[PDB]
Amino acid sequence: PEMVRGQVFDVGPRYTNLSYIGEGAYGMVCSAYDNLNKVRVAIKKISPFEHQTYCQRTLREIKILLRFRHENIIGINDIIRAPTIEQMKDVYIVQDLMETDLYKLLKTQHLSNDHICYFLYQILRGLKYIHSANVLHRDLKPSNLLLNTTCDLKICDFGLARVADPDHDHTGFLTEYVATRWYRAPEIMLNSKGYTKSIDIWSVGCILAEMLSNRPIFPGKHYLDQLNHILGILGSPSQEDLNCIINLKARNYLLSLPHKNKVPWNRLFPNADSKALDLLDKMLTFNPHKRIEVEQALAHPYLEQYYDPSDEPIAEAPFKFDMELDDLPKEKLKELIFEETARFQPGY
Ligand SMILES: C[C@H]1CC[C@@H](F)C(=O)[C@@H](O)[C@@H](O)C/C=C/c2cc(O)cc(O)c2C(=O)O1
Repeated sequence: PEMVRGQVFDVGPRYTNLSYIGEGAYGMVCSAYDNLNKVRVAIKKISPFEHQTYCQRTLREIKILLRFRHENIIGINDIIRAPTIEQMKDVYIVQDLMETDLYKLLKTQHLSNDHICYFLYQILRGLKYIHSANVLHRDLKPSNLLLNTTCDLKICDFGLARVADPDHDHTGFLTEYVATRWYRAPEIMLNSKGYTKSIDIWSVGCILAEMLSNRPIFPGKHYLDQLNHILGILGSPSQEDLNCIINLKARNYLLSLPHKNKVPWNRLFPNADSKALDLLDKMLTFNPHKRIEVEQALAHPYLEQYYDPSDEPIAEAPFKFDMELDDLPKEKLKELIFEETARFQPGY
């Protein structure tokens, strides 16, 4: 097998001339030349089989992406693994080769307002499809947004996704970890399991703010610090919004804080389009029930140059229940991953 940085990366003979380009959750990402389709591609190595949770994250993403088909979601072109379960140690997922990700791009490039508008439109267009399938991405952040050389945007990594479950979303204070910290909605720390669509809208609002300034808007230094940063800009929640938090530990924490004023968006972003800041405000709304939904966001005046509901498709076959995976031992999960990837074997 071909090797990359002292690691097996066993994708040949179809895929050759490998280059390291980054990291996934359970292995490295490489570019490679596809000798059949005569184009370079991206390949993610996955090694999940020693751990139940890794197999869960792997199976969930494969099931989602094999059903999804959307221009702003990067799909699965091929899956490489051994012909038998005994011989299968790793799995490789082949996908379109993009130019960069938005995290890298924001490190060194200032975005024009036209780019911010186009990027945000494409994020929301893909999110509309995801949510229409009754699915939550639950880890939207710049490093999971890929861009090609003409600034087409695709959403990547569905390993943390779940089927939406708004009727079972309530939980206690300081118990939930959903998403990457800086993009985590305030209710995660207060009373939410992250089972409703508004969790994704908060993350998109954080990404919009980061596109406006090239810095994260809520850069918590650790778990507990995150809510300090959110409240420092949004200010103290209203009485109405506090009354929506029935959990006493969460509500009394907020009541124990000194008054904090709202920081006006146009003082934080003096160069920004005023329509962009209006939409930002609606996405970064404290109360998740008052927070703008994805189809409302697409119809906001900031996006008027792009908005076209007939060209913003929804899913043909939504997922009805979460795939029943927990307590399933890793052996049954390996068997399910094997079966789910069988369609790509030479043969079939
Ligand atoms: C194989 C998929 C994985 C998608 C992604 F969600 C991750 O795994 C994250 O860790 C990313 O931050 C890694 C970056 C990947 C990447 C970078 C490019 O410059 C061009 C590309 O085509 C890809 C790509 O396809 O990545």
